Amino acid sequence: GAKQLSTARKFKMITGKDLFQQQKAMDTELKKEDGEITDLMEFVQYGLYLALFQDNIVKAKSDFSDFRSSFEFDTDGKGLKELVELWQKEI
Amino acid sequence: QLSTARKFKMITGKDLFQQQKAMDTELKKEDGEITDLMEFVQYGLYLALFQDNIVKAKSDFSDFRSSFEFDTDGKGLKELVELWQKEI
Amino acid sequence: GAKQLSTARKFKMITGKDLFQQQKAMDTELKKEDGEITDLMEFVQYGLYLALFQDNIVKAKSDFSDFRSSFEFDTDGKGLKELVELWQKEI
Repeated sequence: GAKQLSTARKFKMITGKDLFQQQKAMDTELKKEDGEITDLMEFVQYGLYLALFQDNIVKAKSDFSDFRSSFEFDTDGKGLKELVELWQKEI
Repeated sequence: QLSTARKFKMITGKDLFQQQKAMDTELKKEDGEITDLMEFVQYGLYLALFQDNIVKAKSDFSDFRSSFEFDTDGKGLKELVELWQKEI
Repeated sequence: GAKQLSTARKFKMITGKDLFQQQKAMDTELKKEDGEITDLMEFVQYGLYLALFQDNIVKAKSDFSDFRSSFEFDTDGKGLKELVELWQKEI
């Protein structure tokens, strides 16, 4: 009954990009020339973290956008592996 | 703050994650340029983890790129790579 | 500086059993006979959960104690896999 937003939906709301397209991206960023996997990985890492753990999307958007200029972030000690595997319980 | 892999790109102008895929595909090799690759990572990673002044890191790394001489306070690649991996 | 009890220490204070010897137990119980792998896995699961998340040893001890008579427990959605990984990040 928990009628709610999916964690993919929040990710898009927050970051403006589709979560399901991202791992495909991270893959094709890894086979590359002058790729930027670093920025893609941290993008997905922080967006996901926010989609999973920040209930306030309004703030989460603003906070993400900050990181887009500063490139600084924190995810409570949660890496991608860990965050992604959390998100996968919904799939 | 800035992730250590951000610092690595800032210091070395190359993407840390790419650079180990590079190391694998040089291990199989023809004229394995694996030594330059290993030490490029080893030193950049070391600076990225332990030198908080980027202005100095860049130029220390830069010097290394012309001289191939470097130091990482006895810390080999493997140690450094393992430290970095904690944040992953 | 973070002068604290390790989670393996907490695990012993809580369950009376040595965390390290426990996964060796889980291997060898797995091969079996009348292998009591289920109770072993839940012992570690809940024990590790309490070690990583309950600060109050007195209350963890007794929460676990009740688990030993009822086998009822909760680790907040966290399976063993997930719980052991968390702990492995402190080795």
